[PDB]
Amino acid sequence: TSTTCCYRFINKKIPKQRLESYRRTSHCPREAVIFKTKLDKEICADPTQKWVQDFMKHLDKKTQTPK
Amino acid sequence: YDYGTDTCPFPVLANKTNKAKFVGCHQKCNGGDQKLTDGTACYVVERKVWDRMTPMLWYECPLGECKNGVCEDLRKKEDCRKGN
Repeated sequence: TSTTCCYRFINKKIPKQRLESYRRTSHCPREAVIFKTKLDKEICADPTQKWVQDFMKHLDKKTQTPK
Repeated sequence: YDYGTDTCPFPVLANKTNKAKFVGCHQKCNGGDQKLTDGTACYVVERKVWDRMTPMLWYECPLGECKNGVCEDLRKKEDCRKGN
């Protein structure tokens, strides 16, 4: 999971319904959020964008944290 | 849905400085060609070799420079390794 870096970020908000999970990602030349969709696409997003932060919170809240 | 053609995570290797450099200068992304900017330091390693390389082992990696999406060889090397 520490084997790739984001080069460019998506320009527009991803529809919330398409999202399955996310990961982060100094090391890389840019800190990044990588969303994974339900069709298993990985999408680089700008962690400085408000919608990215909101979506991470939403995905955190969707599952109970184990143990 | 249009995610764009430059938004896919791109393979890297890590060197002795814990600063990553990209592997090659192009890959397929969401049906398109995802290219790094000209001049970007890159490792002249093709994707299939990078897929197989021993993780976390130091190799001597050939260094190059991106030119129109191809990692052109600079005949220089540095140690690098692939993450977990």
